[PDB]
Amino acid sequence: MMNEKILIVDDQYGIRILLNEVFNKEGYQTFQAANGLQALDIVTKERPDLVLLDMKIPGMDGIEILKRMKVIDENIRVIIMTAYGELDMIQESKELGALTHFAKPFDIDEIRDAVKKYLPLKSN
Repeated sequence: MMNEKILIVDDQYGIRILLNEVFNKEGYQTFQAANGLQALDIVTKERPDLVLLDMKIPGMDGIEILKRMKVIDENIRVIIMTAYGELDMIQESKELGALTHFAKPFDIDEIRDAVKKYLPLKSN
């Protein structure tokens, strides 16, 4: 057994696995969602130590989801992902108490730093 979990929501395009195989390589329990609520439940279900969700979402942007999510509790930790075009939102996410903000073009290696910086990860 291990000690690490992570959740992925939207932005799924073969990247979720990339980081998956990473956390999975350790035996960590990771899950995926296709919305906020679904992530809210899957959040506690897998009670991960980190969650990755992308704002850009079909049918009710995450602007609110991520909002209500954090507004719900200040202990919720989730990462946002979107091109550096809606800095406006990305900004708020900061004052919202978000972990950070990544741009479409992102590297896992980089995410391994924040994760390895926030969580007891072991990335090269």
